[PDB]
Amino acid sequence: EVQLVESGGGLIQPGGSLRLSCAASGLIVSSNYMSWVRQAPGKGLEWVSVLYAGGSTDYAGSVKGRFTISRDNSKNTLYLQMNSLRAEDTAVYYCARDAAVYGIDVWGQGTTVTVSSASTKGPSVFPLAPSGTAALGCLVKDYFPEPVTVSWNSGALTSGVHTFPAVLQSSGLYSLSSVVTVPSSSLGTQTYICNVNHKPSNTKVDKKVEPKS
Amino acid sequence: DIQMTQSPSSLSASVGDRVTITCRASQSISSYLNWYQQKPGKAPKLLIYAASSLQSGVPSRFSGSGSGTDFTLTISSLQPEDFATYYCQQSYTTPLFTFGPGTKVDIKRTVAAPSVFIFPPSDEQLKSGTASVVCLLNNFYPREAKVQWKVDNALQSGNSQESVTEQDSKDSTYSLSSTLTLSKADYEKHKVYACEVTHQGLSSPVTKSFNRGE
Amino acid sequence: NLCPFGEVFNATRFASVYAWNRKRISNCVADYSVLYNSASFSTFKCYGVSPTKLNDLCFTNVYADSFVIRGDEVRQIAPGQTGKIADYNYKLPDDFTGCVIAWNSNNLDSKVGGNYNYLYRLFRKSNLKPFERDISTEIYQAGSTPCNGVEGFNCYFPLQSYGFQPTNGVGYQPYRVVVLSFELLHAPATVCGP
Ligand SMILES: *[C@@H]1O[C@H](CO)[C@@H](O)[C@H](O)[C@H]1NC(C)=O
Repeated sequence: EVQLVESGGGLIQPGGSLRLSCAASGLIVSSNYMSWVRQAPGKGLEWVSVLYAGGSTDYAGSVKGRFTISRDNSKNTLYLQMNSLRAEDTAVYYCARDAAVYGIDVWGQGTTVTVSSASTKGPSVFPLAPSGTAALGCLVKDYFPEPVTVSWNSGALTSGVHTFPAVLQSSGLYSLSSVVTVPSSSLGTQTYICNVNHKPSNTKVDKKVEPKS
Repeated sequence: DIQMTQSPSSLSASVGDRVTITCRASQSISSYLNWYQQKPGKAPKLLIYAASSLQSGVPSRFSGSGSGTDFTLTISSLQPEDFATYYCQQSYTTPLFTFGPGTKVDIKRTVAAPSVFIFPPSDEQLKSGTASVVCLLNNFYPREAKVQWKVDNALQSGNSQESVTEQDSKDSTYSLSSTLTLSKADYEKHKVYACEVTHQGLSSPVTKSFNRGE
Repeated sequence: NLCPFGEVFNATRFASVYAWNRKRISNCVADYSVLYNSASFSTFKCYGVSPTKLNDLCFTNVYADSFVIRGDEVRQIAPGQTGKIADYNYKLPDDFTGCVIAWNSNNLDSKVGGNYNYLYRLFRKSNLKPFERDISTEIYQAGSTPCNGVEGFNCYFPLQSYGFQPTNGVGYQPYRVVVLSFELLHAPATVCGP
């Protein structure tokens, strides 16, 4: 059963702590170099800290002093204690066994770690009204945390629909917009309503989109 | 330390084409280099360890080459499950390894100029105190596009944010959304809001715009 | 009779750190002025002993261990250090009384093409005890199923090679290293300075 099953990541504010857990099977963490790798959104792979078979550990300057790699040989689990978190630590964390010259062949499924001092608020759904073809959509603005689902006419509109990935704003709140391209000869007849659903804040929002004058 | 770099940041290729990614190193790593692949929202997967050794469980079309400072993964016949990001990692200073930036391989297509649409803030978002202007670049290829914002012909700098979608499964096109954010204060003090778009498929730049009264 | 340090520093061929060489010096006179009078070395820390106050002392035995490592691993040859070399190759006791000498050998240990004669143990189950030496070339078993002499999944060959290239940075260039260990038990102290 060659697999690395991690868990323990979630949402925490700064100066906060968390313990990530890489349960192993198919190998023995105790006789293997086991690294922690993180990948910040659209950023790439960066090494975090390792732990040899002799119990020697090693970390990167950014976490040296705040993180702590360990393991419980009996349970064959590897752990990462993240204390005094910062907002530069928000990334997906991966536990891997490094086979040195043989490569990092066994990777974990990944656990996300969001570190933000932000009160989870529901998003605002402002409308984007149309001006041979017309476009339109919704501005799902200022929500936290990820994610938010969008549909149109409750699922009767899926062609020409574009729901962009979210940005992270200066306030630490997310804001994504959804657009749809429909025939401009439908503006005075077809009803276009966008369905925004933020589970974390238990918010379901519908918003008719239509022109102005 | 050791710096690792990859030849083309992005790459367009057809199914059945022979692709060639390149990876370079600060020093002579002497074949202590591994290749990985990553599809959005999944973990890395080893493909070639120790410069050219194929990893069991990986298709036979993945070739590994290079020996000193210049290295090269090669896919012989790109298939539909081969569109992903491929990074290289270094085994020279193990267990402290460094990676390359990655090379995104995507679906080659014909150049498509984007349909450009500009949305002025909704009077509903003006009550709140701030104003968000949105410019849409729709259905183009390739992904590389530039979007300049003007408020009364004053190019804006620290108040815009972009977002690109994934390659559409049907189109193989991208779509882009630049959001300019402002304040009921500022947005109320200037007339002409505009969005200049340059892109390979447009002869010259396209400028969609509007005026507050309107 | 002079202690034969010259057939340890002038050795044309040094050994891989995993199988670090050891000379045991006894019954002679040693001038530690000549070693540290010459500033041919890059690293020369003396732990628990002063080099200028070493010609007046005596020791029952002096040990000259020699090996070649990467230039940026030389910091691992100090008391209470951790890493691949200190952990799995050569360990200095916390209560160490000795000297550590090192000089860059990018002329002899880095050949045109790359030198692969120098390996280091890169896979071990646990740390060396100080002045332990491990020569095992058995297939290292990272799994809960035996390897039985063949590489593959969970089965790693434990010794790897330095790819000593002369064009590389100094941190990655071969440094020759000599670790002088001075010991004294209740027995005739025959290794005296002048
Ligand atoms: C090695 O030989 C030189 C002469 O080439 C000699 O002076 C030197 O001292 C010898 N090494 C040592 C440590 O004595």
